[PDB]
Amino acid sequence: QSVTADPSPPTNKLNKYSSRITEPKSQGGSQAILHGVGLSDDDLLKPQIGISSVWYEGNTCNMHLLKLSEAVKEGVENAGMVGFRFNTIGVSDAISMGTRGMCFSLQSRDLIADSIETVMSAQWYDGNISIPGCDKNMPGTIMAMGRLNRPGIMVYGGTIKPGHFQDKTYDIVSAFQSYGEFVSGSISDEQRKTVLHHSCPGAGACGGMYTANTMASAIEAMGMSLPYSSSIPAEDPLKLDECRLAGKYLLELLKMDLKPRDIITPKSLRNAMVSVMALGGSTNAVLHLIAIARSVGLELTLDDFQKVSDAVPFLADLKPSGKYVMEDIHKIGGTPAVLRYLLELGLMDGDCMTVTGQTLAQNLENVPSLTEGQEIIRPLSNPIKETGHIQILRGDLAPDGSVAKITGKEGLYFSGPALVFEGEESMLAAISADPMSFKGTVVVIRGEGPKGGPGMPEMLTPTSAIMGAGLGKECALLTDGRFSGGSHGFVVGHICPEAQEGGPIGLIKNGDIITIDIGAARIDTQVSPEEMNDRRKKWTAPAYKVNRGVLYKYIKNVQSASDGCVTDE
Ligand code: FES
Ligand SMILES: [Mg+2]
Repeated sequence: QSVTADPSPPTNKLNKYSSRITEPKSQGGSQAILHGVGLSDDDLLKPQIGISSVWYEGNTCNMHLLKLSEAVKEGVENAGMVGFRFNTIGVSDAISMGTRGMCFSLQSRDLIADSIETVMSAQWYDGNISIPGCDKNMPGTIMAMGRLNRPGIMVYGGTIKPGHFQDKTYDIVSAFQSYGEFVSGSISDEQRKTVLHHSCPGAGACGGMYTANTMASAIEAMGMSLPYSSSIPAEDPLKLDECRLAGKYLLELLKMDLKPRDIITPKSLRNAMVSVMALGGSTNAVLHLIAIARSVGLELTLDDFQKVSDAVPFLADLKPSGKYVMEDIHKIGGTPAVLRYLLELGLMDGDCMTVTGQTLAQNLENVPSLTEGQEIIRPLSNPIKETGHIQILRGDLAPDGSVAKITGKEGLYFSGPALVFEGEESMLAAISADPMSFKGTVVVIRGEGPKGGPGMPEMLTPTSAIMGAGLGKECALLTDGRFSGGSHGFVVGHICPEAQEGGPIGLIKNGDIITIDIGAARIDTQVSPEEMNDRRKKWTAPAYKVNRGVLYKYIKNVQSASDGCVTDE
């Protein structure tokens, strides 16, 4: 598609956009403001870099990003350019998890994209350096870069370090699990409170291979971050050094005029996907990479993810699936060492251009390989799973697609009577009151999609409640929303069409025999197509849960999960 969104420049000029306001006499107003903010006449000749951080104080993932932003600005000035900082909003999935505040999470990606697009366009900045630090922030910044197509680099804020106390390790997942362990009797209240005080020891994104590190790693593999960006910890002095170098790299991108639509291509999108499959990355990457692909006028379907999943084995022994965390990847050569191995295996396209001004292959020629003896990244001949974790399922109940994380440890089939709930809350009340009624069932939590939720909330409490009741492998879990963790069993999200839109998931009744088949890739119902059609004629959409504000705008704008929940088409 031909993307028309933002202003064109008015060709070896480095100030292609800012010249619109710095050069003409008829933009004297603009120049007056710029003198006011501290620019000399000589400064007006230089390129202007929009430096977009997602700093805020109330989240560990984001509290350090103002300091990083200052270091990016200093490096832009050291590279002979003007650096102009601005800052957008973000939200904390870790804070808002288990609450209605989670309805505002996914849409913050799209709000972030709109924010950066807005400032870059209005202020006529020539290039962008973005400093996201948390889940949704990362793709939001890349989407903005794709829309604008101005030279850009994403500096990942970096991963949090695991907490340590009295020779035990903790992360955010320890803190989530602590409640269930207390209720079951596995730990005391004092041990519970100890976990909370030592789970998050400083700044940076959640530590394992959840969405932040998945997306950071993916975006490095896509060529839109500098080498090591995804693997250097937040509090590591090298992160600050990377910040101070971004300016030098971006200067070179302006000389080359190497733009996001030159770097983000079908092949580099594939490279990103390869990294998700190899590292055991989150199912959320499906939504985010589709959104990134659309931002540059390219197509990316659920089927494309299945093909890359089938082609690429799961190799990384990393949480949540495995043992180690993102800090351990840093110790054995970082993300470049991982990607170097995948390139040597023939799994990636080396000729894709990157933000270094060189190709992926060129970047990876000159990096140390995975440390001899390391046990984190398995060899090709002994993978953790022969294909990727990410599985696309269709069938009667998800005719437009759905996404699941499949380890290989759960078997190929599950069949059981449907147990249907109209939101998360009613599911949690039922399993609390009568846990044994869930045994052998296919649990359906519906009305939690993009429009129905609203906001397509991510839900953790259902899987942990199932685990806490001892029913992990003894029931399946289906939703039009999203789930956070694995149940050691069949857990499917992103079911399309969502129940709010009258998809078959909205027509399921209690007792319907639902059969999940992984080999066939189908979520089927024993109810006849005719009886499902009769139910469809009786069905009417429930009223929207909001009538005003940002979530009502989301309801009006958002596309399906199968289309990456894009809001601007
Ligand atoms: S709440 Fe920020 S990456 Fe988890
Ligand atoms: Mg999340």
